[PDB]
Amino acid sequence: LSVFGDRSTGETIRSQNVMAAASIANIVKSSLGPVGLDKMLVDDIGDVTITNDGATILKLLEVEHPAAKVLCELADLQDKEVGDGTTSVVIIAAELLKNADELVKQKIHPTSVISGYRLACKEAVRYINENLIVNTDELGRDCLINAAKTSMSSKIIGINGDFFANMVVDAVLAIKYTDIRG
Amino acid sequence: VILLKEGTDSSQGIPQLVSNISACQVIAEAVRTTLGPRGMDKLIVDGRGKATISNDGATILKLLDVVHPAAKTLVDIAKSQDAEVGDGTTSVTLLAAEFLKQVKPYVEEGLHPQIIIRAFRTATQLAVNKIKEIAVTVKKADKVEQRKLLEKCAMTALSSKLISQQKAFFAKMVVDAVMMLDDLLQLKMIGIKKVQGGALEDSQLVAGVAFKKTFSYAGFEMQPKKYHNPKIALLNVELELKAEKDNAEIRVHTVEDYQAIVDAEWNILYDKLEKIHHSGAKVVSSKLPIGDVATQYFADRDMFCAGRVPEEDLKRTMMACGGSIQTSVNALSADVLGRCQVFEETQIGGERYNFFTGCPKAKTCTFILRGGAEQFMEETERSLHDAIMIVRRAIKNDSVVAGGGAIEMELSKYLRDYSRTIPGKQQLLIGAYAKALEIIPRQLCDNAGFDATNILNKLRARHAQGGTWYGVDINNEDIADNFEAFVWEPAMVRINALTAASEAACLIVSVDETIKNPR
Amino acid sequence: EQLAIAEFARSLLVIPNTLAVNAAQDSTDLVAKLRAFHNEAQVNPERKNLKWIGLDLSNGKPRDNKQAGVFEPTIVKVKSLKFATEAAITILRIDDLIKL
Amino acid sequence: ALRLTEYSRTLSGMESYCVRAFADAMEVIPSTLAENAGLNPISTVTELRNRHAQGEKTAGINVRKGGISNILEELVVQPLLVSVSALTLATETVRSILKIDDVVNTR
Amino acid sequence: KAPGFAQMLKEGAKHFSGLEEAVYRNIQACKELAQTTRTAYGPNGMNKMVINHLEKLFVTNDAATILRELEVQHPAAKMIVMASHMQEQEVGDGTNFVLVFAGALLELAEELLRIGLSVSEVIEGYEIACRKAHEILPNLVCCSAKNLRDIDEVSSLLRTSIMSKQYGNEVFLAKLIAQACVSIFPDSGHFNVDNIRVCKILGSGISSSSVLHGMVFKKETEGDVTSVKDAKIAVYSCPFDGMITETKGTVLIKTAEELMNFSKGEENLMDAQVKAIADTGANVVVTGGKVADMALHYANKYNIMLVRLNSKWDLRRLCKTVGATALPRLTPPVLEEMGHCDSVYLSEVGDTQVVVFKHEKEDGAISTIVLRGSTDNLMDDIERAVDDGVNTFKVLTRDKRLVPGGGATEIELAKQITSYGETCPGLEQYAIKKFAEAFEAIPRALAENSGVKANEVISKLYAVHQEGNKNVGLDIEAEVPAVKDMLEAGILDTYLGKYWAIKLATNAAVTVLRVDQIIMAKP
Amino acid sequence: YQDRDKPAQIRFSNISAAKAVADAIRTSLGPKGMDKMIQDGKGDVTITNDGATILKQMQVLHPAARMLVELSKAQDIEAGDGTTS
Repeated sequence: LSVFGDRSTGETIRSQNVMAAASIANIVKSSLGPVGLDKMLVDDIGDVTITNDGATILKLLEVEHPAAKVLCELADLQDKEVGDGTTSVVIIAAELLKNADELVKQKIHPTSVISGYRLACKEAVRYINENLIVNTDELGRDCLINAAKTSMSSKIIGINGDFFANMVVDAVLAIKYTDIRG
Repeated sequence: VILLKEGTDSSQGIPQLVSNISACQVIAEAVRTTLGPRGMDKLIVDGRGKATISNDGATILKLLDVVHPAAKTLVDIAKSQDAEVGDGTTSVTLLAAEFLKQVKPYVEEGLHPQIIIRAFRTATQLAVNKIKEIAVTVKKADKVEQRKLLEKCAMTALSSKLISQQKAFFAKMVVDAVMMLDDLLQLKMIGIKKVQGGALEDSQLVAGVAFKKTFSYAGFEMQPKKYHNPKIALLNVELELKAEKDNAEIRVHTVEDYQAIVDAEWNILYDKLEKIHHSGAKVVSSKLPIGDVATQYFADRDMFCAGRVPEEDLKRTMMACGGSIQTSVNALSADVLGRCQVFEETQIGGERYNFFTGCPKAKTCTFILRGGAEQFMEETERSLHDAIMIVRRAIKNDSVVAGGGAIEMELSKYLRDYSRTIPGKQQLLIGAYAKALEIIPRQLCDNAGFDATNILNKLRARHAQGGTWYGVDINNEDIADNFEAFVWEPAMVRINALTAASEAACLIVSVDETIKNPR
Repeated sequence: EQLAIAEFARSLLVIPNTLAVNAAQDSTDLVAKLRAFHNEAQVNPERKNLKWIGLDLSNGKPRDNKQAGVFEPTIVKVKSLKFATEAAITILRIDDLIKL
Repeated sequence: ALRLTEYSRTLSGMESYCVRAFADAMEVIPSTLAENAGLNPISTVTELRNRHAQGEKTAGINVRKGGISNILEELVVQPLLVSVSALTLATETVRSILKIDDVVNTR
Repeated sequence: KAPGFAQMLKEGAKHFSGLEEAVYRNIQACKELAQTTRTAYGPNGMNKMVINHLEKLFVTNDAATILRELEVQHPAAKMIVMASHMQEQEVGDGTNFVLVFAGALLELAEELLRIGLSVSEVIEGYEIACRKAHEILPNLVCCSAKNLRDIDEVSSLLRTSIMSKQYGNEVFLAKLIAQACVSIFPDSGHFNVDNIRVCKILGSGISSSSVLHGMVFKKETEGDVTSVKDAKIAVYSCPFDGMITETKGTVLIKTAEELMNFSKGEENLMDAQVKAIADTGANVVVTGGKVADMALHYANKYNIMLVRLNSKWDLRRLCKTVGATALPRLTPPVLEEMGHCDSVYLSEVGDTQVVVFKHEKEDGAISTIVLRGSTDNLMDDIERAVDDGVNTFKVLTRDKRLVPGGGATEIELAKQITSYGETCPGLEQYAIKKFAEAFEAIPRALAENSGVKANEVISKLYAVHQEGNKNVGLDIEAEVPAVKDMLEAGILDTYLGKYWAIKLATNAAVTVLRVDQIIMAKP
Repeated sequence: YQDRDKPAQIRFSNISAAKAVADAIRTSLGPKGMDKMIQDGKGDVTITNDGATILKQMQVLHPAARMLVELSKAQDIEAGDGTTS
């Protein structure tokens, strides 16, 4: 065979794509959550950038791989449509490939694996919709003062729980204005 | 200069435990493909140059003799499996090494080995309680004679074989051979002989002890075979005229003494023939060949003699006629002589065969193989031996369970739902304990050439519908009920299998540092 | 379809696993205690079994998030599972690498 | 592939093995569709040869349901010109390659 | 050639220079020795795979067995090993204590020497704090033995000593060893571990074991004699066969007639030899070798009991008990070399014929514990647990004082010594505070073997001991880091067991610090 | 034998070069066919399962491999379907 480039296939190509996607996840892995640690970003000039935000890292992170650029574009779709949870999507997407690569070594064809995720993700949405909860605690019941009390317990402001949090509840209820179509 | 070990090889920690796990998988790899009746065979050659071919897991492990210390542990567990039960050495070795494979990634995560031991002790105790609940004793069920159920269990193990067409006839012979035994059942009692030529229906079932009788020598047209109450003598003495053992060499210058020396050499042989006649032994079974001159003596004395008899056939005869093996003819007496009701020389197959009948002390019988070649009979020899094991174990233990990986899947489902109810580190370990029990039904599909993934997946979903007896069918590829197909194994055998597998697994995990003293 | 769906359930456990490690707590014990509560909710509807139990990052233990007031919008969790599924499929569909 | 095997038995000479090799090479198309559908390539082709022997062209592989079913009932159909031109054009190329003994570079 | 080797003037012996710090690399040798036996401490201790010099596979968690099989070639490391041999004297426990604690002193001594403190000040710091430990230890004594010689009390104390050696058998071996020990206790000062002899027998399991009096041997009686009160016992290591003189005695066998003559001669030789035994009045003969078939006939002819013992150590036990020596020749008629025994009879326990040698008239401390087991490797380890259990009460023959176990005293004693080190000015306070932190190694090594975080256990122990609650040790559980009261659980150690262990382990670490250089010499 | 002139080495070279083209593209057959990653010399990558597009980006220098590219083009002109087949 005489060709102008390199061609390779087999379980190695799928293994390289899983290991490439696993490297991107391990970077934003320990930064998940409010207690996540900060991480430095060094450029070619030598400047440093520090922050714990996973969405900020993925935008400034530069790694050249064919599969890695798919997850980077994926976070942009989650950010523009919603804007939260971009870190969790990258972590889950990597764990899906880690377990799928193990099934390939079990002689499970990728088509059967793909058909499983489509049925599992469909049944997951149905089960979540039953366990949901609508807007409540706006009248007749208050557990909504404990809503901000949990987020205020991590600061020195949390010394008085019901005194400072009661004004936050009256502040969010007074600003309600339709402005569109109910 | 000053070194602590000085060539002493020792290691501890996580790498020492991981190295032992990889060594246990090598031992299980050799007996892995030999599981099941249809499993592939192995070929092992010793230093003599002879090759041993069989799928028996107990025989292969004895010939390996691995020098690894952790490998010798699993080998010793197989020896204890023979004394307690006598089979399942392949299942114990393959299953015990499967637990180490599942907990292997958990060890590298920093989990302490003592917690792993706590899981295998608790989960095994619950598996024993679940087997005793599922096990159902079948005796008078449906008012069926026990002989009918023993034949149906034998035809299933012999199905899809060379005898699968004639298995209906052979099932009666296997059951009848077991019924001829006494209350104490033993597999080493019943012998099996092979005879070339003839169809499969020509196979004969002999109640007494029969042997090939390789004796080719003269003495025909004499020695009447029918004896009402003969005295059976067991002698290893060689009656051959000119023999390698007993000769007479005397050098004299006297011509008249040559007539006596030639007579003295015949006198020693005549004395050995007279001592047999002195005790009144009608049947003479010799291990060494018998010369033509000694055959004419007993011929005129109305006594029969046959030589070239194997030692194993003489030991089975000793336990049959009731006598004992005597080396010389001097100590031959009524104490070592046996008795049989009917003795007849049969021409079946064209070869001369001898067998006894109605021996008072005989707990043993002999079966005759009839086929086209030797390979048909040698494989059928063990094929019928497995059928005898099923009938024997069915009589001893009447409480059984469904085989073919059926009980392995229920213990996997029951412990999977219980593991979720135990918050702690015990959840992941017991969950891996149930998954390791599924290696037995998986190896049956690979050894049978089927698809292990499609069968195991459809089988797992079938146990979710409540059927506890469903398992893998070795003949047709499908999920079938092993209880209605009459594939049964004793409950105490499966309990001892999980106990020995869990004990061998906890011992390897409990090993930390390997110390070797140079010497 | 069993192995494909079963591995999808184990892959979701990374979210409570990661939050337990960043909280300076044992991840094996918290996830184990977390799975025991949601199972008893599926066994029987009776109230004596815990329901809707989350994880407390400060104290490192199980806590009810309904009373604590830690919530997330529905479109956040739903769209996160859909996009993560499409990404795992797109990468898996590549059987070959050709260069020029 | 099934009918050309019977025609290979009636012929004589070198045409017996040559036509049979042409027939066995026609099973690569159904073996590939069964592989991408998540089935066993070797077992699926074997079952189709029996269904086509006793039955008609209706038997085939359905990639949407992932199993062997009636192709006409699944609304899968292709025009005849696609299959006829596939055998004609491919044969002319294979015959052209077999007629090439050596390549020579000129200037 | 210049430059020459640093500090080496003698016999090519490696001499570590000043920057090389010869003291630390000697500590490093003793540090690796502690790491091998650190994981064997406690009931959860990991088992070690040991290959005997005979290429036998042994698995045991005993620390004393490891030091015998593992050869320690480092001189400074032998000092701790030799301290362990002295640890087996005056008490039968505390072997794992010395190996772990002596290493803990040297590990923390490395931290002080890097600060620049002199080696002489570190030596004086331990000897001062060691005297404070011997004063506080009596105040930590909670309860003592009632000295009632009751099986319930005797078996209750063995629960701690049997623990950390044979696990799961703690309940069974408690009553078994108790029955043999309560027999000697009525004799004041006569109690000795050599008086209780252990004989292991292949069998079903440990549950089939029992306790008998006298000397019980697994080998049955070759003769038909049941019971005899004859005190004369002649031990003969030579096997019974045709008598051969130490002279030439050439026997020429030519013809079958002479073959029968010398064959009957051996029957006459064995006849006169056994006759000489009955003439001296000895009805009990012990055989170290095999026994001829004809010798069994003359044994019942003269009514002489015959005992066949294949083990060599079983013969030495009779030589040091009844006093019957084993003569090399075949049945020499020597009365002076015989023994004395009041009662000799054959018994059957566990469907096995056993021979019993005891004294009916004389009281005696003689007793035998019969053991049964399926695997000789696991059954031999039970014998190691019995010797540690019997030696535990050999100490209680002296003053009876008990201290809490499970690392309870180690935290209480480290808390009191820290107070004295703070009030004491000067440079001795550094070695005293490090001497108190050396006690922390035991509860850490005990927690790590149980799969529990070490720092979590140590933090809880200081909290409960600060409020004034004593008797609080470490609870043994995999998933539970918490602690429980040791006094109510029944875990108690020996006062003299800790007393002699701290003293010997202290001098072991001091002697190593005194040696700054190792030099080889030639005779 | 002898075979001073060996045309078979050209025949084996043509078959091996032609089979190598069909071995890659066969995975794209059918609606469920697998995709591929085509990296151009400039570094740009793309994902497509179309067989006709992949063959144009192969840039095959071997003569036997070029006739297969022309064979796939003649099929699209006549029928317009079944290029990969």
